[PDB]
Amino acid sequence: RVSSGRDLNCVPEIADTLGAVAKQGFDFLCMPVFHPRFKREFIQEPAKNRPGPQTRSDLLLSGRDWNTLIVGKLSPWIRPDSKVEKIRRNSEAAMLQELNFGAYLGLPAFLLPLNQEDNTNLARVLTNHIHTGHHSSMFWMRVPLVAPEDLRDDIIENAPTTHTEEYSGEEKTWMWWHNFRTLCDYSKRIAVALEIGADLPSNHVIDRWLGEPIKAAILPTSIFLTNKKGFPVLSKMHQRLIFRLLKLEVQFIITGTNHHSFCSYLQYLEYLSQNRPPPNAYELFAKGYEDYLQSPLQPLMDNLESQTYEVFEKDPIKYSQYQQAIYKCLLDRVPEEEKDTNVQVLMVLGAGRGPLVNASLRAAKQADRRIKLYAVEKNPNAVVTLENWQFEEWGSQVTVVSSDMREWVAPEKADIIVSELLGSFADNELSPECLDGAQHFLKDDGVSIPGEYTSFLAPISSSKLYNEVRACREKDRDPEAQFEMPYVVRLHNFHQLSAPQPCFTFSHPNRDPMIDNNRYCTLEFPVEVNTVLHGFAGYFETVLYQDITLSIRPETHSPGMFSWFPILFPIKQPITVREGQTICVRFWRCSNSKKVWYEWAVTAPVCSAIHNPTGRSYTIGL
Amino acid sequence: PPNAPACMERQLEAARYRSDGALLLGASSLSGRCWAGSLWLFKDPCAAPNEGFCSAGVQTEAGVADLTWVGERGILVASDSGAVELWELDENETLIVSKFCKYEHDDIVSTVSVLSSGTQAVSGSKDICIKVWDLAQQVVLSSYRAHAAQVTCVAASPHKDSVFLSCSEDNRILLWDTRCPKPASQIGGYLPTSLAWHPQQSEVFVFGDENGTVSLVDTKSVLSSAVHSQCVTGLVFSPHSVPFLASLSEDCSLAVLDSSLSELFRSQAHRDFVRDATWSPLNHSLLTTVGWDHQVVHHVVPT
Ligand SMILES: CSC[C@H]1O[C@@H](n2cnc3c(N)ncnc32)[C@H](O)[C@@H]1O
Ligand SMILES: Cc1cc2ncccc2nc1N
Ligand SMILES: [Cl-]
Ligand SMILES: [Cl-]
Repeated sequence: RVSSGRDLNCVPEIADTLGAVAKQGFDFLCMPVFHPRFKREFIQEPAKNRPGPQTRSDLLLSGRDWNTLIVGKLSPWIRPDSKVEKIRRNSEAAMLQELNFGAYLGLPAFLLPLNQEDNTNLARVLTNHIHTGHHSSMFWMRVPLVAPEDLRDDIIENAPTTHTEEYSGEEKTWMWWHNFRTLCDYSKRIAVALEIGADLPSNHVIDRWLGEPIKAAILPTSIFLTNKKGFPVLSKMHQRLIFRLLKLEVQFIITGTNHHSFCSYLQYLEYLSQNRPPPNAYELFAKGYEDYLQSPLQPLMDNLESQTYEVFEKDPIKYSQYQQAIYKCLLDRVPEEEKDTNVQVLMVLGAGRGPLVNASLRAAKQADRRIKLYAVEKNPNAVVTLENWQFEEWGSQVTVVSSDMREWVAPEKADIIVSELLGSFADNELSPECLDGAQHFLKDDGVSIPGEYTSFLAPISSSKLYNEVRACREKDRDPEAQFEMPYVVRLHNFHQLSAPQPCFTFSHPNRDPMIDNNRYCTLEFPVEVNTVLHGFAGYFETVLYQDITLSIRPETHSPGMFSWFPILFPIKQPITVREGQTICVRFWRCSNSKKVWYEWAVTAPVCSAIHNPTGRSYTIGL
Repeated sequence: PPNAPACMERQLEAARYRSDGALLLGASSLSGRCWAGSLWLFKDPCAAPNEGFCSAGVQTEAGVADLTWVGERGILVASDSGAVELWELDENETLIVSKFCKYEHDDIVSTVSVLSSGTQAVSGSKDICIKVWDLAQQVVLSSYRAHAAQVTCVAASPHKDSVFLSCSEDNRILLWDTRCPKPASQIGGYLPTSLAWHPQQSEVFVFGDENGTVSLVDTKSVLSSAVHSQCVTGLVFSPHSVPFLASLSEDCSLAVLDSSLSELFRSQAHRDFVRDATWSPLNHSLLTTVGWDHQVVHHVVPT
């Protein structure tokens, strides 16, 4: 169901308008709360002493109708950045008057225009209104993809329209929005109502609005084409933009008068909503968690809950890959002539509730080879589930071991060690330190599954996720601690500014006389767009055995691995990045005996502070 | 009566005289429960704004931003709904019947002006567009998106059907000529608000800005005066051989000016904004203003 509203600049009778708009089938109505031509003097007599009422009564609709069905519109004469001081001062008073009457009626949203470069005094008055009373209402900044000046008909003789491509110039309306929201200090109540023109701009201009808090999309009746039967429709390029906005779940506003001569327009958006690219298995399970920041799990430091193990286990494709890696490994180690004699010692290191234990047993059956299992598990709650499985089903074949793999003294050495100690950034659950301590009871020719894993980083733009991080300022800690820590998040409203590159790699077994798990990595990311850097997305790849692999990297993503969301490393100050410039990021993996942690810094195109120095805001517990 | 509303709306927007001297008053309710408008006729101008002593009256669906005569009987109207309405009088001129109401603009229609011929007219809207209309066929002949902001005022040439002016909040004053492939031409300061052609001279016009300044300009290639303290809402020349320029404003003051824009007459009679002015063709010395104070002030200009 598409959330849709009507935009009118003319309301003779407020009750009869809603009734017609309701029968047309819109959810809400954008309208003027004061009449749009009713200009108002505040300083100069005798116009300031005008007898009231100054607008309609609040009693004409119920309190419920104002809260849900009505959206306010700033009157078009209000120009707080006029060059004339009198129009500037009357606009200030009129804007506070209209915004305060919107707050009095309790409207859910209020539309303000961005239709010029200098909206500085407009921003100040809105910021004044935001810091006046504890009321919580949205402010939709109405701004177009292309300015009216840049889409005008080429009909002025002595002022022709430029036919040359201006790359930065064609994105000017984004700079109107960026300057306004920056002046208002990234208020969560200030969002975008993006207005679409009859001719769309280049893709880079549309891509400029990726990551931005778009709460509405205004579609004029004039942009709609006509088909053979006569109904209102849109071009293929316009339909492509609507499918992007439907994923952002924007409220589609319709503006202007009926040219196709009204539900014909709204019924077309419904037709596009049904006939879309279908909901895939990744997006289906990921519904709800879009750009929701969570703490990355720490299965070493913390004991994971029963439902957290249930979430890991609901993934039969990922364990059939583990089954395949063990199946191929057992054939390579044990030949056909040593089938009944050679029993292989498998050791599931971090066995949880025995999904790899079952995958190891199913692998031995299809391989037709004998095995001996060790379900090693630190979390003594999960050991209850293992020992109930071991008693009821597995029997003496599986030996459960309620122990830390780094502490455990093994009775015999392992032919294969299977494990699943990887997070969204590969090594962020400390698989390297865990297997390093478990390496002594692997045999000289022993295999690790996984044998190798690599983390990946990519720079991203999302002013939405920047605000989500900014809103995690907690009470009894550093006020910028939220920016110096990773978050597991289904990244949704964002812009990948460069292809991901590999950051840290680890191999198992680690056959080195001197083992160091600390790292330092310098990456350089070519950026071909104008944008703002807000953080770095993190993914990982892993080799289970030979060619059997797992990956959450978007371009080489494994099939049906739905629950596994990527990680986000934010930065404190968003960095401006021009088209052509290189984002140079630095990443350290650091440790002592007690804690492991990441530090990171941007060094180009401008220098950031080092984030999380000495793990002051974030540590991973050993 | 007959078939007309009892109470006239508070905010008087337009006031025009036809040849025989009947006064066309247009009005909007810009506040209160219902935001509608209305069209009125006063064969006795002194009776206005009293509703009971009027010749004709009718209710419109939305407010009236501007209107003008179409010869002697027709009334062209610029609506809030985004539509140009044409109303024609009946045989006895008792009723005011709607001829058509075409919804072509996407925003409020702010300004409207009939061309020299009388069969065609031009409108200007907050949707940025300017549309040339055919009043016989009731259709848009041409639709022009020249400006980059609200179209504030459009003024048809007195004697040339092709030529007309327009001004807008994009700070442009366009001289139009529909015979050219590119008809608009930018002439060339604070934003231009009002326009008026010189009635005798085809190549000369005047424009008022938002800062209360009226300026005299020739098409080829300048004199100006600080008349008002606030925006100049309208500029209307008199019917005299050497005409006088009436100038309206949001400072609630009228000012009649000479050829060189010097202050002859001043009137602070209106208590709200003065919206439109019109000279009587019967007596050229009189001047009728209307404003949002709901007054019809009949002035006596010393000439
Ligand atoms: C199947 S989820 C990963 C599992 O690895 C376990 N784990 C993590 N670190 C260690 C360790 N050092 N020794 C044993 N098990 C571990 C966790 O308790 C969890 O059940
Ligand atoms: C076993 C396991 C599964 C995970 N799934 C999602 C995110 C992190 C995970 N960490 C793990 N150790
Ligand atoms: Cl969190
Ligand atoms: Cl520490």
